[PDB]
Amino acid sequence: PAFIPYAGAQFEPEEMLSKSAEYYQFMDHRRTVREFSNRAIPLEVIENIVMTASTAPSGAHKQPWTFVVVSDPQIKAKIRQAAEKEEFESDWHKPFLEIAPYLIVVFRKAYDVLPDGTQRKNYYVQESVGIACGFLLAAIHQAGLVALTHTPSPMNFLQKILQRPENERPFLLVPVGYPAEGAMVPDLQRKDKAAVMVVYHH
Amino acid sequence: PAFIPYAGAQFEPEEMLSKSAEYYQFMDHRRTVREFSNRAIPLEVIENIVMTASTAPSGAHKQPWTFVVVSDPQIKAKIRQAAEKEEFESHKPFLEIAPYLIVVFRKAYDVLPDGTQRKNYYVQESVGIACGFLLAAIHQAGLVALTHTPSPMNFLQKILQRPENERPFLLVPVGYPAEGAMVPDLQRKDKAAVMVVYHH
Ligand SMILES: Cc1cc2nc3c(=O)[nH]c(=O)nc-3n(C[C@H](O)[C@H](O)[C@H](O)COP(=O)(O)O)c2cc1C
Ligand SMILES: Cc1cc2nc3c(=O)[nH]c(=O)nc-3n(C[C@H](O)[C@H](O)[C@H](O)COP(=O)(O)O)c2cc1C
Repeated sequence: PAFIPYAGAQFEPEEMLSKSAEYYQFMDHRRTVREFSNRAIPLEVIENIVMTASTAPSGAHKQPWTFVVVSDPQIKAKIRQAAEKEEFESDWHKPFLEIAPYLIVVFRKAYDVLPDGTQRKNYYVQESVGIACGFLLAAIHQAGLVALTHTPSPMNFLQKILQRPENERPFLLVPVGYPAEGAMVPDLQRKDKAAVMVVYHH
Repeated sequence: PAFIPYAGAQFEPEEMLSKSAEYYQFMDHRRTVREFSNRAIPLEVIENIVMTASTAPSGAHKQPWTFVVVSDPQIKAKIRQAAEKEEFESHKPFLEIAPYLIVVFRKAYDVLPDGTQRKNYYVQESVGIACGFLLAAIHQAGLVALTHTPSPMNFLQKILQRPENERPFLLVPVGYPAEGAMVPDLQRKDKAAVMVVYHH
């Protein structure tokens, strides 16, 4: 139950504007990419990126998440086929799950498990893990990499093949890597502030 | 349905190591602050922060979120009261002190002009991610925040006058930190406790 003074670099309202403005333009350049280069990336980059995600706030500091980093070609092949076969039942074509150097499979912990077997339930897990995934993608973009935020599909396969315990569930599938040379993204337009931001003034 | 070549910077692995490490340590310095300063912040600062959050990915590009920014000391004080009464069942000065409350709402669905309801996809995680970008933007701006439960939901829904398709997702005061701002001496999990790596 110790305490420490907050060590945070703050800036005058002037420097806060350029910071917030420049950062918005930087993040606005981020786009979901679905065509990856199989170019190699040092694991330490991914480790830092995952670690950067783990710095996110969490309900009661539980940090109820497990980041399963996957570079093994055989596992990625298994996961791909499972994803294609599940989406095939209703593109379903998903070569990016094998071609991307790393699959970051995010799991959410509904509860922690202690040595004595008892279960200490976590709080606001969906929110906490979601925020961490936000930090993940923000870090991926900071590294100069691209990603494909993807549904954790199929959940049961991902659960087994990664051998994660029953307290955990797949939250998000995130292939990561360089973009392909001929990579293209859809000409999408993001909502303007009038459509997303309501303001109650004095 | 047009298409654009991806326009993004590429670094060598080493320049990636640097930036990935440089960004981790910067983000490690972020802490939940519960003691705020009443120092006024330009509305435009938080406008950028909210739009930064809005650049987040979303299921089917629906962007199912509404960021309700509250500076009105009167509504901030009413939100404070109801929050305390709710948490009383078993204390929140920051909800008034912080110059802004960013109440994030999630949209279960969109309502078309013809009154039809077009359902959204993976709203919880989409908005959660967006809230991640929000806190990243806040930290980038040298500001601090208190990620907080959206309680009570019915009250926040009513007083902020949001439609049925929306529900409170998170409440976050935003502002400068207090002078003698103390944070709990917490220690984050290490690589071993949160990261499982499958090599070849
Ligand atoms: C929770 C979530 C799940 C997603 N699942 C998929 C998916 O299964 N397949 C896919 O191609 N894209 C998926 N996406 C990516 C979105 O379609 C994409 O972010 C959206 O089209 C907007 O594009 P942008 O992120 O580049 O701005 C997902 C995004 C989110 C946030
Ligand atoms: C989804 C979510 C809900 C939270 N709700 C509260 C809350 O209701 N009250 C509070 O004091 N802190 C709340 N927090 C903040 C956490 O308690 C805090 O982030 C945690 O103690 C770890 O501290 P850190 O974020 O500085 O690393 C919440 C955080 C998250 C992610």
